[PDB]
Amino acid sequence: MKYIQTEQQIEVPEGVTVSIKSRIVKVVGPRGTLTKNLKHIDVTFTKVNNQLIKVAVHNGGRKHVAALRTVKSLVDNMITGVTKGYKYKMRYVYAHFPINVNIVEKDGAKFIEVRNFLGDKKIRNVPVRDGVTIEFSTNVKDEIVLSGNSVEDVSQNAADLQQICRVRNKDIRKFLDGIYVSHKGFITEDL
Amino acid sequence: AESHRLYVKGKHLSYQRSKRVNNPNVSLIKIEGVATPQDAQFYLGKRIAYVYRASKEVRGSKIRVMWGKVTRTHGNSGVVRATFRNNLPAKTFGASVRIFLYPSNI
Amino acid sequence: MAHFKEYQVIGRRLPTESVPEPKLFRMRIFASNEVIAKSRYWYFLQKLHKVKKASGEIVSINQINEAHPTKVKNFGVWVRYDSRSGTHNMYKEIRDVSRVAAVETLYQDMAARHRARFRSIHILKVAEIEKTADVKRQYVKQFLTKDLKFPLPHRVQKSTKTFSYKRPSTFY
Amino acid sequence: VEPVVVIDGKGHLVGRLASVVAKQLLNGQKIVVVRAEELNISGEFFRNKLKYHDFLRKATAFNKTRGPFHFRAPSRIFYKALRGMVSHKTARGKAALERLKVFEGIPPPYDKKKRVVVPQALRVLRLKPGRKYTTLGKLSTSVGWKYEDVVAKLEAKRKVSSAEYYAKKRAFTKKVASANATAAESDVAKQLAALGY
Amino acid sequence: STDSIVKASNWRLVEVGRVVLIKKGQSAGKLAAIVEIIDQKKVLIDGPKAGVPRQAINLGQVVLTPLTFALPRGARTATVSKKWAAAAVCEKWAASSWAKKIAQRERRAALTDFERFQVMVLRKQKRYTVKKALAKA
RNA sequence: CUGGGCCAGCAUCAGUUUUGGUGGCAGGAUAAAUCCAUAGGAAUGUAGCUUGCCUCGGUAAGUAUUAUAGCCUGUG
RNA sequence: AGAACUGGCGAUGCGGGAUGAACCGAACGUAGAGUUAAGGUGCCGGAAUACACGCUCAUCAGACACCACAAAAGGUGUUAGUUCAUCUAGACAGCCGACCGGCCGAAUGAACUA
RNA sequence: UUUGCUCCACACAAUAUAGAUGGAUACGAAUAAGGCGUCCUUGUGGCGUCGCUGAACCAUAGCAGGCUAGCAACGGUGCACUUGGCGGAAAGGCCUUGGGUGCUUGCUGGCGAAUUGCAAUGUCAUUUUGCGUGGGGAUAAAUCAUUUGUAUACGACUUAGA
Ligand SMILES: [Mg+2]
Ligand SMILES: [Mg+2]
Ligand SMILES: [Mg+2]
Ligand SMILES: [Mg+2]
Ligand SMILES: [Mg+2]
Ligand SMILES: [Mg+2]
Ligand SMILES: [Mg+2]
Ligand SMILES: [Mg+2]
Ligand SMILES: [Mg+2]
Ligand SMILES: [Mg+2]
Ligand SMILES: [Mg+2]
Ligand SMILES: [Mg+2]
Ligand SMILES: [Mg+2]
Ligand SMILES: [Mg+2]
Ligand SMILES: [Mg+2]
Ligand SMILES: [Mg+2]
Ligand SMILES: [Mg+2]
Ligand SMILES: [Mg+2]
Ligand SMILES: [Mg+2]
Ligand SMILES: [Mg+2]
Ligand SMILES: [Mg+2]
Ligand SMILES: [Mg+2]
Ligand SMILES: [Mg+2]
Ligand SMILES: [Mg+2]
Ligand SMILES: [Mg+2]
Ligand SMILES: [Mg+2]
Ligand SMILES: [Mg+2]
Ligand SMILES: [Mg+2]
Ligand SMILES: [Mg+2]
Ligand SMILES: [Mg+2]
Ligand SMILES: [Mg+2]
Ligand SMILES: [Mg+2]
Ligand SMILES: [Mg+2]
Ligand SMILES: [Mg+2]
Ligand SMILES: [Mg+2]
Ligand SMILES: [Mg+2]
Ligand SMILES: [Mg+2]
Ligand SMILES: [Mg+2]
Ligand SMILES: [Mg+2]
Ligand SMILES: [Mg+2]
Ligand SMILES: [Mg+2]
Ligand SMILES: [Mg+2]
Ligand SMILES: [Mg+2]
Ligand SMILES: [Mg+2]
Ligand SMILES: [Mg+2]
Ligand SMILES: [Mg+2]
Ligand SMILES: [Mg+2]
Ligand SMILES: [Mg+2]
Ligand SMILES: [Mg+2]
Ligand SMILES: [Mg+2]
Ligand SMILES: [Mg+2]
Ligand SMILES: [Mg+2]
Ligand SMILES: [Mg+2]
Ligand SMILES: [Mg+2]
Ligand SMILES: [Mg+2]
Ligand SMILES: [Mg+2]
Ligand SMILES: [Mg+2]
Ligand SMILES: [Mg+2]
Ligand SMILES: [Mg+2]
Ligand SMILES: [Mg+2]
Ligand SMILES: [Mg+2]
Ligand SMILES: [Mg+2]
Ligand SMILES: [Mg+2]
Ligand SMILES: [Mg+2]
Ligand SMILES: [Mg+2]
Ligand SMILES: [Mg+2]
Ligand SMILES: [Mg+2]
Ligand SMILES: [Mg+2]
Ligand SMILES: [Mg+2]
Repeated sequence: MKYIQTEQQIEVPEGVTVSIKSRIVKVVGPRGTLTKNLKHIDVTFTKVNNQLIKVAVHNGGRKHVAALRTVKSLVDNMITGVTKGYKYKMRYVYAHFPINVNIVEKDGAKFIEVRNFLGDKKIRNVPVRDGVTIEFSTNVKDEIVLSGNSVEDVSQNAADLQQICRVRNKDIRKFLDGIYVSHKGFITEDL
Repeated sequence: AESHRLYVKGKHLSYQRSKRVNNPNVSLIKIEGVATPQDAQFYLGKRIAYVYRASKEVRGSKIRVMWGKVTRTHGNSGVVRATFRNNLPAKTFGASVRIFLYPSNI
Repeated sequence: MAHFKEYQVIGRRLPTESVPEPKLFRMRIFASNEVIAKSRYWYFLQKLHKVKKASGEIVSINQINEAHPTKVKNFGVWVRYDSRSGTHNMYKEIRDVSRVAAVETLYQDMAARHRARFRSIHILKVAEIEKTADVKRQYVKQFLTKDLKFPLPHRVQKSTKTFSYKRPSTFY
Repeated sequence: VEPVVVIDGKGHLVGRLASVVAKQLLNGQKIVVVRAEELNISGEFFRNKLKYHDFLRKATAFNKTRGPFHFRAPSRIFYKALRGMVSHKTARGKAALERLKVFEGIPPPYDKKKRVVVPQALRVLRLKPGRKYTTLGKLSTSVGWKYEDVVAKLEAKRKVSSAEYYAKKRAFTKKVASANATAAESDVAKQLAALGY
Repeated sequence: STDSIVKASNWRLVEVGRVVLIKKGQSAGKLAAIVEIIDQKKVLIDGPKAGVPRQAINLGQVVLTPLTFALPRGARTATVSKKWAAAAVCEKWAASSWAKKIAQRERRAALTDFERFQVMVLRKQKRYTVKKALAKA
């Protein structure tokens, strides 16, 4: 029915800059600076004050309006990541063969290495995505925390690892071997 | 001076035609600046000339001219129908034609 | 059924030696002219009483102009219409400056989203929405809010010259 | 009006640019199209790709050599749409197509020539926002056009020189309006505006 | 800086008391004002001073101008004509390059042949002054 | 240098026709509207007024029917 | 395959349906001018890339009688509509101390139709 | 081996023209955004301004644009040279110096135009090619026959011979 105005707001915490021009969003914060290219959605950004920005969609359809809120969520996560940051945790679960995970570099590369998965002689390697950092845990067995200011890069780089060991040719209900994302959270503001 | 033109530039587009059958006895002309049949009514009645070159001479010159008058208006875009003493060669499609200012009712 | 007029059409059964002075009946008919409206009248009356046009006569036909034609109104519209597999009733709301303009946009909407041609539509009732807040359909409510302002983004200006010498802009 | 009209293909819509160019030729207007790789087609890349593959499917069975010829480059992808709208198997149409040139990128004669735009074929003016549209060169390269990067490489280089040209050009129009100052207040000025200039 | 800058494209709004220029009509070329809104397309205009009647117009045949003036929703022709002139919209309009250009071209297209002549005689004289004083500093 | 024959332009007409500008009339709810006057009314409630705001710029609540905005409805 | 009535084809060109015995329009001496039918008016192609309100995004969309096919059955795609139930005796989401209460302040839930 | 060859000059007769007639007048990019002016820590920066069409800009007066005398400019423009740069996407064009020379409607004078008879007639462009003259520059191959077999039905292929 084409609603004539629908808008959403973006909280802009103290000590964070948000610069948006030609629909190219830059977010500068304590953790760093992130950008995003929103040119692929018609939307209108208004800055009401240094703590508040609105995203409006004029005379939008149901599908156009749907893109509004997710613009807000996308800018929001850009903000929370440049401040609190994101932390993704995983757990190797293996019934018999210990999953051997390390960090390895080839020509200034830094890929995650996976050895002995389900008894494999193959060596799986997931590139460590840029800007996301990998550290294994001391106090929990089989952890490998992945952390960064981009949810999108940390989540995928996690799921790159998660998928690379998928147990083909066996019953998946029986063979639960793999590395699965245990916890999604933040760097700071606890976890 | 630098420009001697006493006529309006034109173009010979097509004969008068239906989809499958044409009528060489009438020609359709596009006139510069004429975008509506309103405007084309000004040029109704005016003299047109198609100017062409040859090998043999008529008087001292290899240049010859086919003469015709703007007859009625064609369609909504300011095209004009026209009829020439002898029909235009039909190779002439897409060739310039010259629409003069006379007979003048200004 | 083209560009619309309202008609008071008054007609009656023919008088008989038995019954002189049979009762007059009036319909408001939205049509494009008097020939359709007169015909439109008998269509419904033959759907209501026992009369033909042959058996009856038309007493009067008069056009009805809008009383406040520059006043914006909210209209209720009650419509019966046949669909492909059945015939059903509807309430729609139309916001316009007359009943004609509203019936004019009524038939388009019934053509656009329900594929309903004129012949398959009966207009049961059309009346003005007395207050606001009695307005049901939300697509009307949007324009009822206080101090209502909106932009018209992406301006596309019809050209005339078929070639233009600069990259155009939509800025409005 | 003008002997030759250069059209910047960029941000136009194939079928509508073809339609207007064809009439020009049939009406005697010499035309050249530049930057055909920045031309657009409505519909998302996958569609307009698959569409090409159907075209690619058809060839004369006994000899693929006489079958429909599948030209990859954007200029040719364009010319097909255009030649399809001209009656090209006759002498007239042949002549009309001779009035047309098409280039990817913008080659030397035309690189310093003024280029126009055809609003009713223009994408932004025509297509509704949110509708997806393909870029010709990118589709052209997915079907085997080999020249995309070179065109781009030379396009970037050309854009540099054109930038600097425009830098001088503007700076002069500065120094033309600078020295125009005193005459902007002159008496011949007021004389002229009286009649509208 | 930390100023969180955002470029919000600022549109002429459909609203009450937006003054508006009719493109096509017997009322074409005239200014008018938006008395009330109907929907995304139709609005209610009154042009009282310029001669534009009161009527429902499609937003298509009108072009929004940058000018607004305070008007209450639905005001009858009378009070429109008051707050209009009370706001001096006609006076603001003509001060705009937009308005001034529409005049300028009308003058040009009004010129006669002798006036067309005089323009060139003047332009050549203005050309000499410039081309001489260009080659200054 | 003039005849007749031919061809062309313009004018004045004739027949067919096409496309403008413009005048005077008739009907209607003797158009309905604007506009004017008279009675009334409401809220997408204008001015005021209590309420707490107050960085006294903002003030959103409660009142409040023309007041420092207006509108609707009837009648004429 | 076989009857009824009329109209046709055959025996008949013409304009339209690209193409075509039979459809639509119209029936035909030689010509000029005007106007139209059926059908059309982006380009091929004569004729508005005309005006207007909506709908439709299809990883074979669709595009016009005869006519050159698709059905049952499904769709939390989107659009309008119906019915019943809840809701200013303040519900439904949401935050705040199954159920209840505070703030909010107008809708909500289900089954349907095309 | 009869006349050669090519380049340049401006010179006559032929020759053909999908169609000269004031001028194809160069940012890039975006469109839910930009252009320009300005400002400067040169920025996703500030201030100002514009659009709403090229309905622009430049050019445009003088026997198809004649003859002649001056004023004010120190400019504008044409052509024939000249100094440098930049251009490889098909650059074969763009910017530049330097003088020489022709005009200039920026402005002021003095003459001419007719009878081409009330419109039909009109500026000559622009391609190839042939005679010619005036000087510049250059002085080959290939095929046949013969010959090889890395080739071959015939042509063709590939070698060899002053
Ligand atoms: Mg990613
Ligand atoms: Mg198994
Ligand atoms: Mg399995
Ligand atoms: Mg004849
Ligand atoms: Mg004849
Ligand atoms: Mg005559
Ligand atoms: Mg003859
Ligand atoms: Mg004859
Ligand atoms: Mg009538
Ligand atoms: Mg009964
Ligand atoms: Mg009812
Ligand atoms: Mg039913
Ligand atoms: Mg109801
Ligand atoms: Mg509706
Ligand atoms: Mg029915
Ligand atoms: Mg335009
Ligand atoms: Mg332009
Ligand atoms: Mg351009
Ligand atoms: Mg294709
Ligand atoms: Mg052929
Ligand atoms: Mg080419
Ligand atoms: Mg290949
Ligand atoms: Mg292939
Ligand atoms: Mg609507
Ligand atoms: Mg007559
Ligand atoms: Mg009267
Ligand atoms: Mg009074
Ligand atoms: Mg108050
Ligand atoms: Mg009062
Ligand atoms: Mg009000
Ligand atoms: Mg009254
Ligand atoms: Mg049978
Ligand atoms: Mg029977
Ligand atoms: Mg029949
Ligand atoms: Mg017969
Ligand atoms: Mg027949
Ligand atoms: Mg036929
Ligand atoms: Mg057919
Ligand atoms: Mg047929
Ligand atoms: Mg029939
Ligand atoms: Mg074709
Ligand atoms: Mg056409
Ligand atoms: Mg139809
Ligand atoms: Mg079909
Ligand atoms: Mg079949
Ligand atoms: Mg189906
Ligand atoms: Mg179904
Ligand atoms: Mg459905
Ligand atoms: Mg359901
Ligand atoms: Mg639903
Ligand atoms: Mg209720
Ligand atoms: Mg909710
Ligand atoms: Mg419901
Ligand atoms: Mg020789
Ligand atoms: Mg030849
Ligand atoms: Mg900068
Ligand atoms: Mg700006
Ligand atoms: Mg300009
Ligand atoms: Mg002199
Ligand atoms: Mg000098
Ligand atoms: Mg000189
Ligand atoms: Mg010079
Ligand atoms: Mg070339
Ligand atoms: Mg060269
Ligand atoms: Mg060379
Ligand atoms: Mg010089
Ligand atoms: Mg042998
Ligand atoms: Mg052998
Ligand atoms: Mg042999």
